[PDB]
Amino acid sequence: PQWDLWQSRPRSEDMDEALQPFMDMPKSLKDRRYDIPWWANPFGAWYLQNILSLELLKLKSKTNAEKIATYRSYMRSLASGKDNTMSDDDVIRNIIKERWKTLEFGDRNAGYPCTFGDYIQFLNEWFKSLDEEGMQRLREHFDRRIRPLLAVMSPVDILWLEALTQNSPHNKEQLQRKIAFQTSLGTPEFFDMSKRLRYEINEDYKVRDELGPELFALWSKAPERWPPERLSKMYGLDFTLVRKILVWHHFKACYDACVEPDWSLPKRLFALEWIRDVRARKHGLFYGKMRFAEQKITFYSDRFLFRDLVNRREASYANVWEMDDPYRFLQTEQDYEDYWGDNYDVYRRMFPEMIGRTGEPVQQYGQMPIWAGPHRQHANKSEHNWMFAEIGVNVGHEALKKLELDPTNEKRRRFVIRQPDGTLRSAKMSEMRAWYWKEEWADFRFWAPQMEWGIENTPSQEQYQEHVPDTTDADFRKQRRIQSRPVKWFYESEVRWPDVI
Amino acid sequence: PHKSYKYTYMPDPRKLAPIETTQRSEIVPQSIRPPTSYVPNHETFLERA
Amino acid sequence: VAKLQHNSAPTTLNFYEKSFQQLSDVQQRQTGLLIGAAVGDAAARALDGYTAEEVAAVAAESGSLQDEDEDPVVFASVTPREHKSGLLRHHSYTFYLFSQLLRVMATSRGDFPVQYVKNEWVATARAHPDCFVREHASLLHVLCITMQLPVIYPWADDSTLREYASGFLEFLTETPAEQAVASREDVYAYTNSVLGVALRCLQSNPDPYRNAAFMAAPGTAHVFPDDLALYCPPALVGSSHSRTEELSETDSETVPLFPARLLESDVRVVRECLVVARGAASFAEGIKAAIHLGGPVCQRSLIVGALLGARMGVRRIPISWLSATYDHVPLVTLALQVAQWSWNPPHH
Amino acid sequence: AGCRINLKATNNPKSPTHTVEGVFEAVKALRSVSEIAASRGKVPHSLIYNIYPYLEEIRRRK
Amino acid sequence: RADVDAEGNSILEPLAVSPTSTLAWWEKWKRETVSKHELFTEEGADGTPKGETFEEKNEALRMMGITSSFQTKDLVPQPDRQKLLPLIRREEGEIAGSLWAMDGGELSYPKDGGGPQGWGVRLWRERQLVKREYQKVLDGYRPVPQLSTLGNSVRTAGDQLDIERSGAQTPGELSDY
Amino acid sequence: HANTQYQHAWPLLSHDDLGNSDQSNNTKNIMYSMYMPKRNKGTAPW
Amino acid sequence: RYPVERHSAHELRFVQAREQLLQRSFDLLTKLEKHYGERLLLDRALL
Amino acid sequence: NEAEKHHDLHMFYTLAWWKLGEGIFGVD
Amino acid sequence: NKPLLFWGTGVSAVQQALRHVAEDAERKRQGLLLAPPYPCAENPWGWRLAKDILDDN
Amino acid sequence: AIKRSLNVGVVGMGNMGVPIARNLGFKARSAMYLQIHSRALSKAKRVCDDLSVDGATCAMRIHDRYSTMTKWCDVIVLALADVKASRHALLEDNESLIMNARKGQIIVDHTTVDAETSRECAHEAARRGAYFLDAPMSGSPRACFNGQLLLMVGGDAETFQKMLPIFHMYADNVFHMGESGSGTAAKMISQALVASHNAAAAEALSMAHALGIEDQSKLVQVLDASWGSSTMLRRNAPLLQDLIRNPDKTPPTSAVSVDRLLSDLAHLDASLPKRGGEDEPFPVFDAALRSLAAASDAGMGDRDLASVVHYIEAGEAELRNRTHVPL
Repeated sequence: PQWDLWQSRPRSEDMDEALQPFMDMPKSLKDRRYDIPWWANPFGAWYLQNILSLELLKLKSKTNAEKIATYRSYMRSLASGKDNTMSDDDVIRNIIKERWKTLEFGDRNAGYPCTFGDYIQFLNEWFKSLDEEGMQRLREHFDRRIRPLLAVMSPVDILWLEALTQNSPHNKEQLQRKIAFQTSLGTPEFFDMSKRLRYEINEDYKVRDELGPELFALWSKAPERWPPERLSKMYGLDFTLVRKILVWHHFKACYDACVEPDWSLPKRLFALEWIRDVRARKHGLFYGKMRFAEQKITFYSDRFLFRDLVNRREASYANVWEMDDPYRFLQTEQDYEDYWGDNYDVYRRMFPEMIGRTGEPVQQYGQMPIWAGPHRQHANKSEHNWMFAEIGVNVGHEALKKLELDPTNEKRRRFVIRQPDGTLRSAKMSEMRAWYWKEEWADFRFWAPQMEWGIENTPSQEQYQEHVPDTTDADFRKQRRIQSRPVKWFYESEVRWPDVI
Repeated sequence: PHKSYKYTYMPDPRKLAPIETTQRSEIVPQSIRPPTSYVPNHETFLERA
Repeated sequence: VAKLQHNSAPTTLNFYEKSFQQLSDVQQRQTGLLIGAAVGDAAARALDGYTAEEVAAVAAESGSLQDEDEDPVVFASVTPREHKSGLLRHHSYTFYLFSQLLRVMATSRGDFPVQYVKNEWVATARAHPDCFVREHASLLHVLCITMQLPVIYPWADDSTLREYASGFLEFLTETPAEQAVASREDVYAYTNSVLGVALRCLQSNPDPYRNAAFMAAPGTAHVFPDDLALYCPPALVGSSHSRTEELSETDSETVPLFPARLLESDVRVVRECLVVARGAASFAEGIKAAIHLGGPVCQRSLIVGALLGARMGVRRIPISWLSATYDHVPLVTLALQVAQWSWNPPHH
Repeated sequence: AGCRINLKATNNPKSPTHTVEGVFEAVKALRSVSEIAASRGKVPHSLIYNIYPYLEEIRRRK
Repeated sequence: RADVDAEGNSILEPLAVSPTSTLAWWEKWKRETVSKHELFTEEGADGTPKGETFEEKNEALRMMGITSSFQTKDLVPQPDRQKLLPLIRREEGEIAGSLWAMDGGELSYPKDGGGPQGWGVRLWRERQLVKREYQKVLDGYRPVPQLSTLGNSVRTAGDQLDIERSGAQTPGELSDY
Repeated sequence: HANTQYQHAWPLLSHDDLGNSDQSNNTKNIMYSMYMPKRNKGTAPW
Repeated sequence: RYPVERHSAHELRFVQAREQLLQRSFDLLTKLEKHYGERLLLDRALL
Repeated sequence: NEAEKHHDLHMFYTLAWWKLGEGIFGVD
Repeated sequence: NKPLLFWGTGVSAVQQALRHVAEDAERKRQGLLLAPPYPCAENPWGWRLAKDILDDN
Repeated sequence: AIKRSLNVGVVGMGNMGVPIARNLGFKARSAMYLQIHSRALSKAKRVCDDLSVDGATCAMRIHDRYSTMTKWCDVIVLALADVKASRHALLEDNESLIMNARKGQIIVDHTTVDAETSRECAHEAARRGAYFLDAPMSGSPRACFNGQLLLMVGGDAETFQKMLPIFHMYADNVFHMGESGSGTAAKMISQALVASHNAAAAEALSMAHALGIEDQSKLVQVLDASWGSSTMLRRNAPLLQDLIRNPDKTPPTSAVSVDRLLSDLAHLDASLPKRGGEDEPFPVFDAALRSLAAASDAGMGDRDLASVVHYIEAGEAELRNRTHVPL
């Protein structure tokens, strides 16, 4: 059915205790405990009678005026006619404040509303009745309110507060007798710092749980119109903090809705950070960070290096995101999920620069004819992929990996893969690059289509023709063309269509 | 551990990439020639060998 | 996101399904032109030669749909009325020549003269004499052959593409004997206009049909849709003078025999293909509309599907149809090679 | 920094006073980059940094 | 068919999430709000998309059905003005602790046992930092703080009475009164 | 047979075992290449 | 199912496989009856 | 190995904070 | 969403107290003790039941 | 009503619960969120840590409360040791899964239970609006690791069809027996056959030793060739031969224990219909029961089932004494 705070849901008996003394409480006295409603405890009854009733009074009912008349009369008796103009809600708040302050712990039937043991039991059961969200809210309340007081108050002050809570006459007398205990109490002038500390904590919490929904709505509606960088710039927040808030909001929504969180979101918001920082760590081994990816010459050493770097930075994104131009190769949601989920590491380590794809298309070759006929067609099938890569004098140069793996190269390195069914196919980009020395860097800024052209950049035909390529001078080009073009004309020995009448 | 990362220990994606297998019997079966007159039984076959 | 593994569902539906993602946008459109042309030709081969009412009768007869099967008109299982030997069972003679030209282009790695494919084309013509006379020197045939020429350099302007395709069209319209085939200039002009349409489709121009109508060859207003025919340039007085010179022969007893299908009928078919491609929102529905029109459904699809592929890339082509294509593996390999080598030819 | 001490030449190599005196003398005999640049007439930053405009600082003013 | 695949077999389907959940609210808001293309017709004056200014942001949120509580730039909390919390975070640790918690995790709190990394030592170090800040306040490098609830409860009865009857917010205002 | 070899992965924006972080200037960060042995007999993964 | 297979064609393939299985089952039961000397082809109502 | 249950955080609520905070438990 | 009544909220407590009083009668038959009152090794907090005049030994 | 992955939970990290969770984690290619419940959170931590180190393809979440387990999991599978724990987890606890079940949840308990318990669980699930299946698992934990288990599912046919892709991750032979409780009945029949065949194999090897056959492999070969083959005999031939040869040896422990077998047979007897004052006269079943009870009355209840060979005559002597008491 419906379970809430008013009607406590039935919980399991084997639940662990929340407070420390109940963990050491003996089992017999644990079994002695009854199963009672929350208000059956004297502290719960006191709360329901004093504070919860006044909280309910603000709701629309019939006895509201009847009780408000009495409370207003009491307030007028307290403060002459000044409090007549005070609002009814203000009067209720004042009464609640006074009843909270005048609360005392002592003998149950001697005037005190409830005992310290009853208060401890109520606190323990109230903590037990909380779920994960309840405990999270409890910790939030602790951080908002109690933590500044603890940070600003001395252990002597805490012990004095404990003595006040227990309200033991002899123990209070013993604590007050000590001269050092009298002199070690804190000063209100120093305790005033707790106000500013609490304000700062509440300011951070307000940032989180009030600017999270707004930033989340803006970034979910129009991520390209409101990127995290723009949101941080316009709201004065930290650029990293905005993304952290978005991630936290989405993950908390998933967790409190009992849905598996979108694990791709931290990758999509910290793509650069994910590649840079997230690593697998061994036990007992201390690790370091590479300040620079390689040993290179700085761009300040030469005037041309400086110009090259500034031009590349101009052509480069400051912060690349999921919707930007380099990620336009993820047409459908299948591509989107595949790229951003469980394979982003390999997908980003495949190629350093960001290109309009992740690899190269795979095309399959044709099998050489086998004159043995069907007596040998089976022999090229096996249980494994047989991968072959060309080596030789002209192949295997690490410094020429890009030019050797360029598909538009007539002397491209030749790779073949025989599948377990005999199919001869080409190799993927990662498969081709696996044969060279590994490159373990990435580029998240430079995007080639944004390069400058026209101003200061104009490739000229004169520079290329300075080599003077002449077909009558060198005929290797004609030889390669002859090699490429078909040769079936040689068996016909002007080409003309057949004549049939 | 972190409550925000799947695969808290961060294994390599190639580690979680699956493995497929195909037995050679699917590629080609094994036929058994019945004994002939020269080798009617396995004792005779072993004696000949 | 993910579903529980059961019934051993294959990871990929085709060899190149995930390979098509590894192309740029323009490369995807380039490969899509050829692959969509092939898919349309293979899908319309079953009902080749059928009429509009025969196609309607087939669709009505196969009216038992299970909500997942393809349209009965596409890849129909009707009994063959032709019974070709080895390759024209799944495609046409026009697509045979188209595939030969594609293979020559792939092996040439860039632009190439027509002499590289003359011998292959004449060998195919000798191997299939009936098809040669049936579909030689016709507008549909030459257009379906030359549709793939702009794939060599999609950024080329109309003048360069027409100049390059003139050599191919001369040999395509060259009769063996001195038959004196007429309207060669008309066939050239109509082919140039449609090639402009295809070039703008490759370039992803806004309203490629409208802009090709604007920049069409003079005297070719009858091939574009009637709403776009106003933008076409008017007929040339030189074309009128050529028509007068042709009429000055005054030889009614002499009738050309190689152009079996009339040029006007070819223009009507190409106009229907252009309107279908313009008004088609998807490759599947465009192919269905092309085949529902009857007649030369093979060439109709070879035009419409090629235009649709040039418009919306490879990935919009149904992968099931691509797998159903008979020679999809070699066709896609050649298309990928052409797309890769078009942007950096070895010779220049 | 890196410090190397050799007290072999001394009569008693195991002399902590010798060690500390040598280290302090080496520290005393050290000139800072600011002092070196002031003595030479150069900018201190144009002595330990690899920036190409600094190349003009090692030429003669002409 | 939600629970039937291509072959026709019945497949498992996740149970419906709570309609009152914030995740469901976000899903419905995304599905029902106006598309991102109709928020602004004309773009910014200088090559940039609209929505960076607070007026445009408020207009967009209104079109999406959300009333922005941070109407003005100054209404943003601006956590860069904090003088005490950053020092604690820099030296000791996360004073908040449960500010970033997904589900019972990522908690920045001292250990239960105690010892050198316990609540007592943590509070002692935090109080030492607060004492340093109060020393700065006394030396005049920082403004005198206002009157707190704890400070008022600590003060003598006469001080509390006059503070309540004067409405003073600062010890300076109390001195003036 | 318990897990005694693997450890939880480094979270985002985390600090190094030596306090090094890729935030603002690298001056607070300290290079450590000079503490490694001068020559390795083989090839380290890094 | 093949990439372009129709539902009716798949049903026809199932029918052909069913006929082949029925014939092979009849042959196998004939062989087993010969082997055992028993009577296995009892329900002879599928002819 | 053992998860920190942070049960010492709950012990601070057993101190009658209403005496000094003047009813901080409620909404404020 | 429901009345917070008082007169219908004492069901299980009566049964638990009946079990307790029956066990306490058997305990008085046997001279048993429930738990050490003073803070001991197994009860460092010294948990003890409150004395009740109405309750009988 | 959003698009997500199935929340699949496993309750009970006993001996058979760990292989099931490991199989789900290994073979779930990120198609499910794996919730793992444990009475002590340390066990759940250990299981999830071991799965993560070995390499798991699906995210995991630990639980120690049935309320959280119910609020999270879309499908729940319980693999417990005895019937009392299953009954407490399903009906008796304040946060009992079946009593607090949500309309649409599917709860499958692989623990062997009694017919009355299965009937009441199914009735409560139907009243709550959820779906319940009783699928008593068959096989050793090594067989569950190999995935070649045996499941006899009784309940909703549509629910069985929907749950098939999850069963196949740790069981290859899954049989939808029929309505609710049919799996429990089939498990009872299988256990009775197992006990009877174990007793028969023990007696056969005892008489083999008496006659003089001094090899057990050469006997099991001809037994498998003939019509006397039995799975229990094939499994227990060497251990029974060794125990007969040396009575001083104490039979080892195993996952299938004498106490558990006796408990299952007691559930079968309780669910067995009566013919009035007298029970059903099953001679072989009664002899097996008496021999197993005599074996368990010697502190051997937690050992292997082969211990019955040492107490065949103990059970016979006990029966003779009980029959002579009224004679």
